[PDB]
This record gives sequence, structure tokens and C-alpha cells, in this order.
Amino acid sequence: GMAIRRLVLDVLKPIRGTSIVDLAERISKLDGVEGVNISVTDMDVETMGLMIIIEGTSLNFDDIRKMLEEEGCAIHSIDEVVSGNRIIEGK
Amino acid sequence: GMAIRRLVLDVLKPIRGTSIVDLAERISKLDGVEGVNISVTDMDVETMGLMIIIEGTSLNFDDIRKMLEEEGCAIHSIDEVVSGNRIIEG
Amino acid sequence: GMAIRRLVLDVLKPIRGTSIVDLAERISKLDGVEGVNISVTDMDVETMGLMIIIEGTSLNFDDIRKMLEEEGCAIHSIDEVVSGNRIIEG
Amino acid sequence: GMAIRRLVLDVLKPIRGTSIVDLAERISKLDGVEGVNISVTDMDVETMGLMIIIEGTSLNFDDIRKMLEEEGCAIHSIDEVVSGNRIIEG
Amino acid sequence: GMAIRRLVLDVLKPIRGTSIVDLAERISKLDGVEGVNISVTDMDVETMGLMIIIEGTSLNFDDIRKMLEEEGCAIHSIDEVVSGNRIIEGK
Amino acid sequence: GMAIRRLVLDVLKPIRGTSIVDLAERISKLDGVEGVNISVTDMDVETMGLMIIIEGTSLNFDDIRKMLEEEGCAIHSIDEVVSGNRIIEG
Amino acid sequence: GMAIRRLVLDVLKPIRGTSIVDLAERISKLDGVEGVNISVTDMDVETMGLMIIIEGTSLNFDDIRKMLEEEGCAIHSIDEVVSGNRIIEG
Amino acid sequence: AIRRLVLDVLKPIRGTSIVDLAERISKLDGVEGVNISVTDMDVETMGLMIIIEGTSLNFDDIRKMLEEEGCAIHSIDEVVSGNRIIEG
Amino acid sequence: AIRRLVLDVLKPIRGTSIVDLAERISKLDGVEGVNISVTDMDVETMGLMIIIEGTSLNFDDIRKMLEEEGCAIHSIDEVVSGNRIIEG
Amino acid sequence: GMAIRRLVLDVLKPIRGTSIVDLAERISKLDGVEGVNISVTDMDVETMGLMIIIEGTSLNFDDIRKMLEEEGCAIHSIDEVVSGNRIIEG
Amino acid sequence: GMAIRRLVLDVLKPIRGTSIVDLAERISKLDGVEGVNISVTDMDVETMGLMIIIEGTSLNFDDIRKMLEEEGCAIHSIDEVVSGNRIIEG
Amino acid sequence: GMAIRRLVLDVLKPIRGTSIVDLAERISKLDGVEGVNISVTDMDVETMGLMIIIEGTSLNFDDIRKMLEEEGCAIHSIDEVVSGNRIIEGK
Amino acid sequence: GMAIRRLVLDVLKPIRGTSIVDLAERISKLDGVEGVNISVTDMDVETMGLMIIIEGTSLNFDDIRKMLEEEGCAIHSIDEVVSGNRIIEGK
Amino acid sequence: GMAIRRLVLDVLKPIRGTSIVDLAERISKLDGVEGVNISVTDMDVETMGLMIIIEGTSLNFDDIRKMLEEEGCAIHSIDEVVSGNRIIEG
Amino acid sequence: GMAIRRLVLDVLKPIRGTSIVDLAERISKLDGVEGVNISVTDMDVETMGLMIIIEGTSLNFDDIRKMLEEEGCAIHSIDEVVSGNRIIEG
Amino acid sequence: GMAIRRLVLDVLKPIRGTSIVDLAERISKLDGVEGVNISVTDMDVETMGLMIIIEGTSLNFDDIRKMLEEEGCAIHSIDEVVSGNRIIEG
Repeated sequence: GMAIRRLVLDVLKPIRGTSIVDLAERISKLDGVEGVNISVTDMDVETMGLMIIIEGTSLNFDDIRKMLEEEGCAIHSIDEVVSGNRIIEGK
Repeated sequence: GMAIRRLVLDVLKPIRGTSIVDLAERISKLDGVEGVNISVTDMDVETMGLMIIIEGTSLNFDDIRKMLEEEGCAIHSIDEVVSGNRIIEG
Repeated sequence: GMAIRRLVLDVLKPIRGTSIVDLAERISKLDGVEGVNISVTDMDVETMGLMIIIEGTSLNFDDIRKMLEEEGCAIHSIDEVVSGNRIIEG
Repeated sequence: GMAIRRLVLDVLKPIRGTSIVDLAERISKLDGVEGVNISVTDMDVETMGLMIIIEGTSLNFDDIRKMLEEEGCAIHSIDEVVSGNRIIEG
Repeated sequence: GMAIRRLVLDVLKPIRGTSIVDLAERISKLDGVEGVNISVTDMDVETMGLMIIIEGTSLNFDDIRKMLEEEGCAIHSIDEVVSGNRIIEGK
Repeated sequence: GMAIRRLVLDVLKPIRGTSIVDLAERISKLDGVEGVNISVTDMDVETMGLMIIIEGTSLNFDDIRKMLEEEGCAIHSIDEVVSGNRIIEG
Repeated sequence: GMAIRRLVLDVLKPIRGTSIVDLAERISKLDGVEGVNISVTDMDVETMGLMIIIEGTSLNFDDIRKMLEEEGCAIHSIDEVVSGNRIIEG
Repeated sequence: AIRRLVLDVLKPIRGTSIVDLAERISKLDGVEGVNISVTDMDVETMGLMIIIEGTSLNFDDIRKMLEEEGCAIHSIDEVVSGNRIIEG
Repeated sequence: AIRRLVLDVLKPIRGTSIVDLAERISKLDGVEGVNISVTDMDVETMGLMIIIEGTSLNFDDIRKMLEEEGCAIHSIDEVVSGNRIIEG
Repeated sequence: GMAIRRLVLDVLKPIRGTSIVDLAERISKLDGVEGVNISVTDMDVETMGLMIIIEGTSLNFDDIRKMLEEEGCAIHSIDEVVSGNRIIEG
Repeated sequence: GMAIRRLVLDVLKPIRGTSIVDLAERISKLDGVEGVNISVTDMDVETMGLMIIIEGTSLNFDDIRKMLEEEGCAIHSIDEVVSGNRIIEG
Repeated sequence: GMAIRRLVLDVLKPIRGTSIVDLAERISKLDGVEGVNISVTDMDVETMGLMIIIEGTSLNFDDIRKMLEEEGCAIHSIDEVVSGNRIIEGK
Repeated sequence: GMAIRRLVLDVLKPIRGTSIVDLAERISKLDGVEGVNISVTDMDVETMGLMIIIEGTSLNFDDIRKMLEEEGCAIHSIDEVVSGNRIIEGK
Repeated sequence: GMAIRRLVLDVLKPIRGTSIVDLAERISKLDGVEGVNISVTDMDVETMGLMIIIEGTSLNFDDIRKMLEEEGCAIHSIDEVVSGNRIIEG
Repeated sequence: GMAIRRLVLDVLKPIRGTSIVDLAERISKLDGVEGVNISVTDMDVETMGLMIIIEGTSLNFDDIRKMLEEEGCAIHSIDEVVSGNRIIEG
Repeated sequence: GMAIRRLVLDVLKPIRGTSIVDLAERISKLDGVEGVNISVTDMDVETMGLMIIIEGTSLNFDDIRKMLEEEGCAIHSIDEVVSGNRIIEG
């Protein structure tokens, strides 16, 4: 049973601190993660709006959430999650 | 005899409780389910609007419905269902 | 001689009664039917607007129509039909 | 020599009489016809606007025209015809 | 040496006479012709505007023009012609 | 060393004289030419605006230019040229 | 272990100094880098706006950033980063 | 090294034709293809987009060659380097 | 239901030709294709491999038709049934 | 959850009784079965040697074995079985 | 209703008379014929052994047989015939 | 890090006991397993020779071995193992 | 109507005279010919055995035969001929 | 600069100690390694003959060798090595 | 017109003199040549047996033959030649 | 002008000295080299038989030969060379 396969997260980060490169790298080292895509959607003066797409096998959301908090991020919204044996897409 | 293959559900959930991650995982473990996609369509102060797409083979709607109720969800609408030997599109 | 291959029906159903899941399942069990897609296009207070796409080989329209009536549905419009040895698209 | 391969017809039909399902079936039984797609483009109070796409090999237009007349249809326009060894697009 | 491969013709035809079905069939029987596509682009009260696409190998334009005249058609414009060993598409 | 592979020419021709069909055929017979596409871009009362695309291997521009002059054509503009071991797009 | 696979950088460079050709070449010689694409997005009188796309395996961002500074460039924005065993697109 | 160069180039409206120019660039070591297209033109100068692809393209030679043929590089719009061509 | 039937069939060396036989089988409901090939022949009988493919093939009709045409089924060598054709 | 996907069985059947056509049809109607291929490998005077390939989703082997016994068949050997989310070949 | 699609004929022809090239051309011009392949399998002193493969749509065997007789050929054997909506291989 | 991806096992089983169907099913339910192929290579009077191919992500060999022992099987040989981010094949 | 598309000829040629390169070139220049493949199958002391494969559209066999005779060749056998709108392959 | 891409090693290991599963896992976790295939080629009473195929990017042979020694293995032979920008075959 | 496209030559060369590398390079620089493959088939004490495959467009056989002679080679046999608009195989 | 594209060398090396891994790495760093494959074909007590396949663009054989000599290798035979705009196979 392959559990969580894709997470699409709308994430807020302070405009500086952990760069998104270092952030992408750390997430990619978690167990089950096969790929991470972080892209900037917008930014204020002090905060950065990020879309973080994580794909893999039995992704541990708790760990991912823990890592984002530690790096000063907040999850504003879980926009999409895909779970199971194969990836299903949205309408 | 492959019965139900795809369900597209418009679902209401309390803004907190069972996270949609845990909800997606649980549904994906049901017999016949090959994939689940949960995405947030909108949210009020206290409720979350979700589109839940389930695909598989002979999906048991009663079980899925039972599971969603237990997790505090309501089905507002069954938007699409596909049944039979292969997946037909709209 | 493969007769009818695709029917696209604009159908009216009472907002409750036979759920569209049970409806899709029955239709999918008819002879020649290889797939059914039912999706909700709109809904009033008391009626549901459905697009029912049926694909298969020598689909029997009389049976399908008979089944829809029995389940409380009306065919407002046959929007598309495909017949013959292969599917041609519009 | 394969002659006529595709006909795209803009057709007028009375809103009731021969249903387009029966019409699609009868056309699909003609010699050389490999598929028919009939779709409703629009409709008045008393007439139905149809796009009839016929594909096959050495399609006999006279027979098809004869059949449409007999079923109460008029050809408003032959929008596209394809002829020869292979299908060229427009 | 394969010569003319595609002709795209803008053709005028009287609204009745030879139907475009019979016209397509005749053209398709010419030597070297592998396919014909006739589609109606517009029509007045008495004339029909047609786009005739002919593809094949060493298509004889003289024969095709002769046939169109005999069937009451006029070539308003030769919009595209392709010649040689293989088809080049326009820009 | 494959030299010129593609020429895109903006060409002026008298509205009558050598038809563009004969012109396309004559160019296609040159050494190294693999295909010619002539299309009309516009036309005045007495002159025709043509886009001539020639593709091949070691195309001889001098010959092509010579041939166009002899057939009453003028090159208004060489819009694109591609040279070398393979075709690069714009 | 595989780390950073793609970096898309929005970069500022003085309108003259290290040419973007020499800059692309220098970056392409770094360990893990398999390809660099530098394109000009816009330019003022004294500064050049560049989009630098770097792809490879375990790309070292610190090295890349150091190199850009040394060549008189500034990173305005890291627009996209991809990390892990395989390339996930946006 | 260099796989793709996209150059914005100025050339006098006459002199070396862009056909001869494309041919001579295509004969350089490592060059696999050249595409020259006219983007615009004044009364006395021609605006050209020159796309060169190949393997370990020598920019100095290409630049040297263009100068010798009376051309100026207004702008290097895109360069691609490394083991594969990465797209923009 | 039945998607593919492979039949080992005996036919008298003359009577209904295998061309007419192939045509009449191909006109049955659900049949999409027939392939008849001669495997061997005695002085008075012909050995045929008849491959029929389609959707919900009616074996009784096919069997009935073959008998009527003077044929005997020596052996049903392969049958495929269900939503897809599974190969051997 | 998905279970048995392919069974390849070496089966003995009496040379007459249930024809292999009726046998293939019966098996193809079981839950989860998407296709059956029965082919004759050899035959004695009184017994028929069959290779039965069944494919589907969560195939119930107990049901299949029960059905074969009832039809007078014996399983000589289970030559191959495939289980899980996807088909692994040998 | 597409009828005969492929004929494979074992044919005897006198070693000279109508060449097999002219014979192949003449057969290819029949209605419904899309391709002919004639190949020599063997030859005596006075007769030629030919395998003639004809493919198309609603091939008229009577015409083909008539044409072969007129050209001095005999059909020794019809080795394969394919009929219906699509081509099945042996 | 996706660890063990493919195991090819040469396995001995008593000619009766747990059928290979039930055996394939149980293995396929283990965490990370995406597919199992069991095929009979040969058989004596009392023992069955099996090739068991397991594919997945971070396959736990200890668990698989434990399950085979419990079902009365012995691993005669681990013929092939594939580990890492992608499947590499043998020469 | 595309007529003859492929000719496979078993041809005898004197071991010297017109080289097979010049012979292939000439044939390839005939109307309708899109390709020629000449390969040596065997050779005696004074004669060369050739398989000549010609493909195209409405190939003129008379012209091809005439050309071979003029170049000192004999057609021992026409092994295969394909005619019509599309290529059928042999069995 | 991609350095070593493929190593094919003929390796000797004691019949017991570190299992080849654990060995494969450990090697797969090294920097640059994308895949490992270990297969048994033969075995004596006390030693195991292994073919270890490692693929990746800038594989560090010293580390791999160090790891194999630590796990009780000996490299009998480096049978094949591939280095550079892409994988070349034998 | 594209003339000669492929030459396959069986060539004899003295075991030393012009190395086959230099020979391959010089042939590849001829007009129309797009690729050369020289491989050793066998060798005596004093002579080398080579298969030279040349591909391109309007290959000049006289030049190639001239070049081979100058480099001390003899053409034992022209095994295959391909000519025309496209490459036919044997 | 792409010159040499592939070299296949039969090479002799002392059983120890420069390992074939270090040898493959050096060669892969030469200008124009895109890939190297070194595999052991056989070995005596004191010498190793190697097949070295080098691919790239305008490979400099003199440099490669110079490098092999310096590393204690001898070229026994150049088995295959490919030159020109593309790789042609034997």
C-alpha cells in the first residue's frame, strides 16, 4: 500500500532565512520522497509565497510539516493531495 | 463485471479534525481503490470545501460514504460517476 | 454489424430517488455496454440535470430508455449518437 | 479505387419522427459505411439542426441522400467531402 | 522525380450543378491523386466558395484545371502548391 | 559539408506568365532540392506576392535566383536561410 | 543521493563586463552541471536582466551564487528549484 | 562548452549576403547548423537573428568572422552550454 | 462474453468455398473479423483453421452456421473471453 | 488493495463435457476477472490438456478452483501467479 | 459490412504471356483493391508458381478469378481469406 | 533514498501446503511491494522449485524471508537484487 | 491510382562494364522512382549476380527493363512485385 | 564533468556475513549512485561469486572499494567502466 | 535529385600506411558525405580487410574510388549501393 | 566539420599500473570526448586485453594514442572508426 504520493502545498516563508534551494534539498532527502519542486508564486516586502510540490511513495506529511515549521515556514493551505497505487489528477 | 470505476465527490469537512492527508490515505486503502485525489476548492471560517476524486475497480460507494461520515465529512454532491469495463470521459 | 456505439443523453432526474451511482451501475450491466459516464450539469430544488455518456457495441436504446424511465428519469435530448464499425468523432 | 471516404453534412430534421439514433443506425448499415456520428448543433420549436459525419469506403452519396429524404431530412449543406486512397484534412 | 504533391485551390462553383461530392470523386480518380478534400468556405445566392485540397504524386494541374472548368468551376486563386520529393509545409 | 538547407524567399511575380505550379515544379527539379512550397501572400492588379520555401541539401542559390529571374520573378527579400549539417528552426 | 537538479534564477548583471557567453561556459564547468541556458529578459542603460536555467545532479548552489557575485551578477530571485531523484515539474 | 548561441546582429543592407554569411558560419568547427532570419531593416542596416547550434562552438571565431564580414553583435540574447541543450 | 475463437474445422474439399464461408461468418452480430486458412487437405476433405474475433460472439450461431455449411468442428483450439483479449 | 492479477494454470479436462468455450465464458463472469484465454496444449483419447490464463484484479483463486472442479477439470499445475499493484513479468 | 479484406492465392501461370508486373497492375485497378503483392515461389520449364496477396475492402473474388483466367492463370489454392470489419492475422 | 527495488529469489517449497497463489498474495500485501511474480521452474516428488520476483520501494528483505519461512519455504539462493533510485539490469 | 510500387529483380551483369553504382544512379533518375537498392548476391569469373530493389510510384517496368539490357544486364527473375495504393508485404 | 557512470565488478564475498541485500542497499546510498544490481554468478562452499553493477554520476571508486572491503568483499576484477557525459555500451 | 545515398565497400588495404582513422576522416570531408564507418573484417600478415560504409547525398563514387587508390586501397567489391530520394533496404 | 565520432580500440595493458577506471576517466576529459567504455576481454598473467570504445565529436586520435602510451598501453588494433556529421553503424 503506497499511501501518500503527491502533496501540493501553498506555503508562506519569510523573505529571507533558509533559502528555498536549501529547503528543497532537505525535503528531497526525506524517506520516500522522489522529487520536490518549489516555485515562487508571489512576494510581499517580508514574506514569500511558495508552491511546494512533493512526489514520492508513502510520504510522511507530519515530517514534512515539522521540517517546514523548523525552517520558519507556515502551511497556509494543502491545495492537493494524491494517495494510493497510482497518481490520479484533478479536474 | 467491473462496476464503479470513478467517483467525483463535492465534500464538506470541518476546517479541522481529520486532515485531508490522513483522509486521502484512509480512502486509498479501501478494496478496489487505485488512487485518490483530494483538493481544496474553497473554505469558510469553520468548513472546508473539497473535491474528492476516487478511481479504481468495483469501488464500494457505501464504504466510502461510511468512511467520510466517520471522519466528519458530508457529501454535498456526487458530481460524476463512471461504471463498467473501461473509463469513459465527459 | 456493430450498430450503436455511443449515446450522449441530456437527462432529467428527481433530486432524490435512485442515486446516480446506482443508475450508472445498472446501465453498465446492460448487454453491449462497455462504459457509462454520468455527470451532473446542473440542479434545481427538485430536479437534477445529467449528461449520461454510454459507450459500447450494439447498444440497445430501447432498453436504456426503458431503464431510465423506470428509475424516474426523462431524456430531454439525445445530443450525440455514434454507430457502426468504429467510433467517429464530431 | 476507394472513392468517397468522408461526408460532413449539415442536416435539417423535424423535431420528431425518426429519432437520430434510428437514423444513425440505418446509415451505418449502408455498404461501405464504417462509422456515423450524428450530433445536434441547434433546434427551433419544430426543426432540429444536425451535423452528420459519415466515414467509410466508396460511400454512395445518392443512397445516403435518398435515405435522409425518406426519413424526413433535408441536406442544407455539404460542408466537407473527402475522396481517394487516403484521408486529407482541411 | 515526384513533381507536384499538393495543390490548395480557392474555387468558385455555381450553387447547383455538379455536387461537390461528384466533383471530389472525379478528381480523386485522376492519375497520381491520392486524396481530395473539398470544403465549403462560404456561399452567395448563386455561387459557392470552395477550398479544394489535392494531394498525390506528379499531380497534373492542367488536367485538374480542365476538369474544374468543365464542371462549371473557376479557380479564383492557387493559395498553395507543394512540389518535389517530400512535402514541405508553409509558414 | 551540407551548406544551404533552407531558403525562405519573399518573391514578386507578374500576375500572369509562368504559373506558380510550373514554377514550383521547375525549382523542385534542381540538384539538391528536396521540396518546394509556394504560397500566395497577397496580390495587386498586376503583381503577385509569393512566399517560396525551398528545402534540400547544398542548395545552389545562384541557380535558384537565376531560375526565378528567367520566369519573370523578383526576390524582394530573403527572409530566412538555414545552413549546415542539420536544420535549425527560427 | 542526488540533491538539486534544476535552478531557475532571475539575475542582474552590468550591461558590460563578463559576457553572458563566458558566464554560461564558467557555470557549465561546475561539478554536477549538465547544462546552462542564459537568456536576456530585458535591459536598462547600465544593467542586464537575465534568466539563468541550470540543470544537473547535486548542483552546489553556494558555488553557483559565489560565481555569479564574482562575475558582477546579483540574484534578484530564485524562481524555481527542483530537488531529488527525479525532475518534478510545476 | 557552447551548444547554442542566439545573436542579435546588425549588418549593412548590402555587402555579404546573409546566404553567404550563413554558409561560412556553418563551415566552422563544431557548428552543426545556422539559422539567419531578418527581424527588421532600416534604409542602410539590416537587423538579423543568428541562431548557431553545435558542439564546443568557438565564440571568438564566430565574433571574429562576423566583424570581418562587416557585422556587429548588438546583443547575445541566449547562450546554452554543457552536456545537453537546455531550453528556455 | 466471447472475444476470440480459434477453431480446427473439417470441410468437404468442395461445396461452399472458404471465401463464401468467411464472408457469411463475418456478417454475424458481434463479429469484427474472420481468418480462414487451409492447414492441410486429403482427397475429399479440407483441414481449416478458422479464427473469429469480435464482441460477445455467439458460438451457437457460429456452430449452427458451420454445420449448415457442411462443416464439422474437430477442435476448439483457443477461446478468449472478457473485457480484453488476453494472449497465449 | 489489489491482490491476484494473473493466474496461468495447467489444467486437465475430460475430452467431452463442458466445452472450453462455455468454460471460458463462466470464468470470465467471475468478480475481478478481466480476461480469460483457454488454449489446448495436447489431448489423449479421453482427456484434454489446457492452459488457462486468467487476468484481472483481486482474482479469487478459491472460486476459480471450485468452478474448474465442478466442470470436471483438474489443476495439474499453477505455472505462474502475479500479485499486487502492477504486473511483474518473468 | 466490409466483406473480403485479404486473399492469399496460390496461382499457376504459363512461364510467359502476361508478365506478373502487368498482372499486378491490372488487379490493383479493381474496385476495393488497395494493394497487390505477387511473388514467384517456384517455376518449371513451362509454368510459373505464384503467391498473389490481395488486400482491400469488399474485394470481389469473382472479378479477380475472372481476371486471372483471362490472363492465362489458374488458382491452384486459396490459402487464406480474411473477411469483416478488420484484418485478423493467421 | 529508495533502497531495495527488486529481489529475484530461487526458492524451495514443499509440493503442497501454502499454494503459490496464497503465497504471492501475502507477499504482495507487504509494505513497499508493488508486484510479485511467482513461477514454477521445476518440481521433484515432494518439493517445488520457484522463482519469486518481487518489485517495489524499500522492500524489507527480513520480512519477506520471515514470511517464506513461516509458509514452509527455504531460500536456496538470492539470484539478483536491485537497489536505489532506479532499476539497473544485469549483463 | 498509383500502379507499381516495388520491384525486386534477380539480375545478371557482366563482372565489368557499367559499375553497379552508375547503374543504381541511372535507375534512380527514372520517373516515379523514389529509391533503388542494388546488392551483390554472388559472382562467377565473368558474371555478377545482383538483387535490384526499386521502390516508387507508377514505376514503368518497360523503361527499367530497357535500361538494364542497355547496360548489359539480364533479368533472370522478377522475384516480387507490389502494385496499388499502398505497399503489401509478402509472406 | 560527469566522471564515472558505470562500474561492473567481479566480486568475491564470504558465503555468509553481510547479506548481498544489505550490501546492495549500502552501496545505493553513496553519493552519485543511482542504481546497484548484485547477482550471484557462482558459489563454492565458503565463498560467493558476485557481479556488482553500479550506475550513477561521478561514482567514487575509492569509496565503493572501501565499502566492499569493510563488508568482507574482494574485487577480483573490474570488468567494465564507463566514464563521461553519457553512457557508452560495449 | 539526390543520387547516391549509401555505398558499402569491401576494401583491401596494406596492413600499414594510411591508418583507417585518417582514411575515415578524409572520406568524411568529401562533398555530400554525411558519415563513414570503417571496420576491420579480417587481416593477413600484409593486408587488411575492411568494410567501408559511406552515407550521404549525391555521393561521388569516382572521387571516393580515387581517394581509396591514392591511400593504397583496392575495392574488392561494391557489396551494396543505394540511390534516390530515400533509403531502401535489401 | 565533426571529424571523428567513434573509435573502437583493441588495447593491451599491463595487469597492474594505471587502473582502467583512472584510464577511462582521463580519456573522458579530452576535448570532444562524450563517452568512454572500457571492458576487459581477456587477461594473461601479466597483461590485460581491453576493448576501449570512445565516442564524441572531432576526437583527436593522436592525443588518445599519446595518452594510452603514457599509461603503459599499446593499441593492438583499431577495430572500428566512425567519422562525419552522424554516426553510421556497421
